[PDB]
Amino acid sequence: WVKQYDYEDIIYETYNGIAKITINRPEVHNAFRPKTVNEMIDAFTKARDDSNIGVIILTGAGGKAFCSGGDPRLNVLDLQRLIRVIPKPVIAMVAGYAIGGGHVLHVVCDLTIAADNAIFGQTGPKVGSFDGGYGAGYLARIVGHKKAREIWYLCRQYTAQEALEMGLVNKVVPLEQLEEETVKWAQEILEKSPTAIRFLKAAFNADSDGLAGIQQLAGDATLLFYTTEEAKEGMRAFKEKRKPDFSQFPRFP
Amino acid sequence: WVKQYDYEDIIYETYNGIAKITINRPEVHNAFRPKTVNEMIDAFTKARDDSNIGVIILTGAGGKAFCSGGDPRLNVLDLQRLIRVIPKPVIAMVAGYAIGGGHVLHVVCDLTIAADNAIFGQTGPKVGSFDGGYGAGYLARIVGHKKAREIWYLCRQYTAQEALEMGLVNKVVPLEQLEEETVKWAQEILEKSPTAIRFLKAAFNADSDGLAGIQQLAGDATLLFYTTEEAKEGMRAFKEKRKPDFSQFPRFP
Amino acid sequence: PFEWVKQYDYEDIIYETYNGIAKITINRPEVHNAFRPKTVNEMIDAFTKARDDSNIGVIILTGAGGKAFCSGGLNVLDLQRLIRVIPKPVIAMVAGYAIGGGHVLHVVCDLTIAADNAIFGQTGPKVGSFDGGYGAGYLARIVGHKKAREIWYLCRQYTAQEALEMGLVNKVVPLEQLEEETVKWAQEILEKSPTAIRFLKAAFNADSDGLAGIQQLAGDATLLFYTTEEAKEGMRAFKEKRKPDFSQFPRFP
Repeated sequence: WVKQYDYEDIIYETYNGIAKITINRPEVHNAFRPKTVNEMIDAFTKARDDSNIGVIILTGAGGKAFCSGGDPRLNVLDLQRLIRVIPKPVIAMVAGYAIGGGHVLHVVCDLTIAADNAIFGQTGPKVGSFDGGYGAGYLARIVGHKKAREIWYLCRQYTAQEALEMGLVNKVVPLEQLEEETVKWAQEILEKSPTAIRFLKAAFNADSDGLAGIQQLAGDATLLFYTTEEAKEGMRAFKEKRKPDFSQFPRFP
Repeated sequence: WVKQYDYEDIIYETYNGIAKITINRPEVHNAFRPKTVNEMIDAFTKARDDSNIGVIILTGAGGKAFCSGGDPRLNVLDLQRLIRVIPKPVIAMVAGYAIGGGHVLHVVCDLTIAADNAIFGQTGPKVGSFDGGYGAGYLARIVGHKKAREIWYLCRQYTAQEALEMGLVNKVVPLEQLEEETVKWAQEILEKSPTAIRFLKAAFNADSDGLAGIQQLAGDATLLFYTTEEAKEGMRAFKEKRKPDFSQFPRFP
Repeated sequence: PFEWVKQYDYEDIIYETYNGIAKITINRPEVHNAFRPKTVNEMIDAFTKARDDSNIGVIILTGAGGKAFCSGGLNVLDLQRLIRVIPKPVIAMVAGYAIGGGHVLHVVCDLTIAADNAIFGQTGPKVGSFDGGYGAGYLARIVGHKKAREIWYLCRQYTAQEALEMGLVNKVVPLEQLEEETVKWAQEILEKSPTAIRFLKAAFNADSDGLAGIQQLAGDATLLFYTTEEAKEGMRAFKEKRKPDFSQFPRFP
């Protein structure tokens, strides 16, 4: 990993197309405060524009904590949306605690790889808080409504195996092989058509986000369209102060 | 448990913040007729209005039947909606049969704790009936479309263990421990912030019910708003006949 | 046992009927039952034939050999919609490979019965393509977003047992008993109300297809309504050049 920029509350490194973002607050079990969130925003954005990065990993430094949520601007919501809009798969690498806002964060990541020591759960109803956005509805679109309501109403803790069984995480491995497996998964992704991946991610987002999700799927198509010759004719003619000729191009039943 | 009002087909009892509504027709496996549904709507309404009650348990009497379903009018549909709109978590405590209309009832309940003798399944297609509302789509949002379509199309019966494995119920325990476990889960919820829970339940309902769901979520936000200094300024400035002063209060944002 | 009656003449497929059951077999084992425009067109035709045959109440889709259901390839998009609009349950009988477009086909079928040798998976981002329609959102509505995004991003293969465990298929049995089991399930559906079934299937589709799903659900309501005295009066009165009298029919709440 090559430490790429200089952050305070987190760490940003890269390697062979993979970008890893690490919350670094083991003292408070990698909890997040307004500042550390803003840094994650900047970092993801950095990875977003970096055409050499095709996959992103999110993890905690502790070794026994991924994130435990936060310590009065609700900027994590902005990060949740960002993680979903980035046209690149985001893998949450979970070790130890993934609680509260921290659990919602691993939830919105495309995939989650957990160490056998990982602990999952919400805390809101206990400490006077709640995430009724992706934290509720999207979670229910992963584990189903009975389990999602259980998770929020009782605020119990769930081990990796429990998480795996309910479809909350994609895989569980010993703590010592966590990053090894995660990088393995990241590389497999780096071998696929990047455009085919961004389109599917958008399609998955459109599944639950109405027009917001359609803006993403339709947006990507607009991007791809500007690539075609047909599209070129459009702005070419505009510049040439003439009427464009699309008949030159084909249709498709 | 302390019994209060006098219902004929059901029993209403409360205990340290828990309201337990019991369908009392063991001779027909706690199947429901218009009368018993009307009373359940009444009882659920009483539990709704009791500021001491925070969780509601729904169950059947006698050990081998939660509810066998319906014995014109289809008032259970009104009950399903009430169950979902009440700001308090409702737990289906299933012992034995939860069939047909009865199965949909345990389904719309937030959580379900089942005894090892519990039997699950739909019967509509067999007996000339069907529930394509929460009975279909919502069931699919718990067990998945493949499993949900299987349940309705073949109308087979499922064990408690099979129900657990597909995510249909939250927990399974021997018949002798059912109520203790259910009460235990209820008390755990009773230790949480009532407002946190109602907002979470509304958000979950908003995930699948469009505007009807948003009305619940937005409505709670209004109730909450009425508790602020900002809103009261408007109410009083509407009682004092003077242009309200809102710049007085902060922006978050 | 079962003697299928081949009923037409197709090049890439085979259409046979037993007794209430229609079976459509992709017959291009040389390319692991991969489909080309023609085989898709032939499937559209065959499914349409099963749709109009009032003696068919269930449909089976399968691959010719015992090592492939379909291995994949747009007009297949029309097929997907057809399989869903047809008011009869469709059962994918999977032996061997169910990959790429072939995996989506089994996915959209109401139920899936797989042989222990069945293999499932997507190959979109590997072979240059993707299915962001039912291929993504609907799959997510079966196995959850975490798993669905995993299936598409890594394009790995999944055994019959792994597909069962994640709710992707309904049942798994030894290769030699595949049809026997499938037919068994089909005959169970056949003894159910055809009308109750079509309404539930329509309701399931309405769960995720907005106005398109509602068109199907309302459409069946319309069809039913036509066989009522109330409706016939409106018709009769129109033919008799007189104003209708619906007062002779009961209101209901």
